[PDB]
Amino acid sequence: NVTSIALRAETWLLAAWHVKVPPMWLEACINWIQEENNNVNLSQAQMNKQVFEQWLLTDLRDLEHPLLPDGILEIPKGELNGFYALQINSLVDVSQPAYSQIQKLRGKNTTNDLVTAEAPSRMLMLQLTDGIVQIQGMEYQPIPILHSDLPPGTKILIYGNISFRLGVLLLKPENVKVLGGEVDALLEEYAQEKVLARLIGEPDL
Amino acid sequence: FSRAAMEMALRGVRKVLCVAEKNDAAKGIADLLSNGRMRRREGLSKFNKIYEFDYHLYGQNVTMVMTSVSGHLLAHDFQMQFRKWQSCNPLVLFEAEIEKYCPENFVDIKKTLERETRQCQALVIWTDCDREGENIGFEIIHVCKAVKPNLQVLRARFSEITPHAVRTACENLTEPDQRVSDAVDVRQELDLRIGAAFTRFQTLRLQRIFPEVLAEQLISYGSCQFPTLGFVVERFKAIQAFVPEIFHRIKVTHDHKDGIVEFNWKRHRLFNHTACLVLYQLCVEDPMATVVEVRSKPKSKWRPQALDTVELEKLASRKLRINAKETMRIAEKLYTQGYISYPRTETNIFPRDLNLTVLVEQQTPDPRWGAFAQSILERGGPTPRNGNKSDQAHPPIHPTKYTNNLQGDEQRLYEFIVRHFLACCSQDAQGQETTVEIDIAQERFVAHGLMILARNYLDVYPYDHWSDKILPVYEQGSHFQPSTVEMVDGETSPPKLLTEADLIALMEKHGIGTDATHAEHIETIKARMYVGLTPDKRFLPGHLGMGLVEGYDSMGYEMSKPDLRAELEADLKLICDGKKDKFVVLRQQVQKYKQVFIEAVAKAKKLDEALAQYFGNGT
Ligand SMILES: [Mg+2]
Repeated sequence: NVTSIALRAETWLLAAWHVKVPPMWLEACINWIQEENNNVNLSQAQMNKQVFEQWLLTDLRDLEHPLLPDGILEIPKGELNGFYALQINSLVDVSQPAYSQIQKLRGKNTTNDLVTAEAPSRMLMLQLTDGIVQIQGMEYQPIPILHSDLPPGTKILIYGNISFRLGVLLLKPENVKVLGGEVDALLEEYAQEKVLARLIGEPDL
Repeated sequence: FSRAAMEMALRGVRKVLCVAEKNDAAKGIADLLSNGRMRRREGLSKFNKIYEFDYHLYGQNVTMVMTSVSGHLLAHDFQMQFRKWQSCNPLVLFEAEIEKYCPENFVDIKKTLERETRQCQALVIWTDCDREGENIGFEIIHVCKAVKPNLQVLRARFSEITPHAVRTACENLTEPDQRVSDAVDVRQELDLRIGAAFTRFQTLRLQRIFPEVLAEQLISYGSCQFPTLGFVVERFKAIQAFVPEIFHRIKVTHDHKDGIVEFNWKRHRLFNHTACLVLYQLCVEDPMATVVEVRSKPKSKWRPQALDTVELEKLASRKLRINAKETMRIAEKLYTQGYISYPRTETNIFPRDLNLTVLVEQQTPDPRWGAFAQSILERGGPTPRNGNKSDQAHPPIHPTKYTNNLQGDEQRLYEFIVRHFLACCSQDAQGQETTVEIDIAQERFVAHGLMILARNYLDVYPYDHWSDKILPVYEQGSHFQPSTVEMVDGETSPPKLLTEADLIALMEKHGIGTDATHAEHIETIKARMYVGLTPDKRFLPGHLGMGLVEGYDSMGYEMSKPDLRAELEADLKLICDGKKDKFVVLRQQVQKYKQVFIEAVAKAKKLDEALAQYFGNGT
């Protein structure tokens, strides 16, 4: 019986990070943290931190806890209000060619390729999920906290008033907060090299 | 060294033997020093005449016996024993004894120099003032010193064949530079050893592997021609590998009485249809454009920088469509005839000694550029745009004398050199740049404008283009309806195949082809059929050219890279400055290339495998 600690952790998770978790995951999680730190009787402050760290490493797809409202993909245009602690599955810069990007990433030198005798703000396109519905997040205004090297499974808070169109959220810096974390299962498949290689038609992916 | 030292040295000199690089240089220099009073005489070579004339050298009245050679008097090769391909293993050519000899066709010239040395008390070298010219000078010294070992040897230094230059050369004779001659002997030796060893190795091997394809064909190797080919194959491969991508952009245009204004998206373009579609949909609903910022600042177009060999070779190809080999041939002809300064120089700084005001004045009789030349003089005088390089030997290539008697390409290159010189000595074009930023549904678009106020150097230099792009009047705060709001598609474009000027640029960047030798190496890969010119006219590699580069590059060591030749050429510059001796450079370069050779012989089957991709099976 860890249901007393679960309510206190649930209160804190929502209050501090607007993180919503199912009761069964939360109870299973507390029990594991108690087994891991068997020798001690942890404080609620330490428990809340360790629960949140486990959440940051959890695949929301495996959590089965809807956050984003129903039929958000069914509406052609609208506005979204409220706090959502979602997960980035994959991320790419659409302001730059993927071939140009993969070349730089692969560290190969293409200096002689742009030699001739004759004398652009970034836009990241985020693949966001609550674990049930998958939508897109666009860098409408420069959001410097986001970068292409963020690990797949990175948890981010999407809040405030956000205008959406054709399954794309028009995110401004005042609407984004990076929580951290990663998903091992996603690190493999949606690594920046693999994301870009797919956009230039490279096989075995 | 001093005037008293020279006068003392000259005492008792009656006949002075003078030797030029070619007969036309000898006829020209003799005509100017003698004031046409020279007396022609015949040498043992029908094409290399003797021009006798009385002259006064360092307070001594002498008879100047002005003759010439026909370029390099001596040929370098291995001994007879190693000369036959089947007489030795190509690897021994890295140590095989090398000798200098006079070819049968030049023996008449060698015998004329020897003949005249007997009647002459001093020798003055009048070969062109470059590395090859100093080496030719030392070939003339060796031949004459064989007759008279105590012969007084002097060197005339000049950058043009004009009465003042050749007269000053006589008042400022110097000692012949053995250091620059030695750097030529080192390059000549390395080119023979690396050239012979690698050529014999691949030609004999590939003739055995592909008999039907490469029968009696010569697969040559050059330490510089190989990285030159490498650039052409590297660019072709870049294009072959390039993946084009579809992009989308919002195009907003606004129609005006005498022209459509196109506002360019500040986001430029997006490689995602949904990302652009969403932003475009926002623009169709509320397309009312508001003038955010109407900014304007002075813009200027810079006049050309003082001309050096590389810029001449590149601009003659791009602007005049004359290839570097021809440009250098015409440029040498105009130099010899006295119309331009020595066209083999790295200098882009006009020396303080040089009177630019006279050189400009000299061009005022011309119907086309005469008025402009006068204009420079009226506006205070010449104000050249100098660079940062100086060889400390020659000034930038410039017109030394006015002529209107030139024809064909000779006229085209002279006209180019004159216009560039005047443009350089002129002012920069001055204009006014304007920009109008508009907002459509929080999306920013920008239209640009240009208004040239003073064309300046552009009035003499038509090879550069600047054009007015006059924008209509937009007030900061205005609101308007755009003509069209579109969502157009584009694609990324690959690089293009290299042009000659593009190839020279890459060679320059990587430090190969130095001492104005770019053309020679580009011509060799053209002639050996390793590269071919497209109708565009860009460099396309052939199957043998392609196969050799990817054959050696598959061996591990990146041989198509120009790093090893750049190091070789760097060492040659050190020999000239006396910063390194010729024996260490030779030992080091030979050890370096012998190693690369030994690794290539070990992995020789890689060459067969790379070419098999094109010629198929073969044993
Ligand atoms: Mg020469």
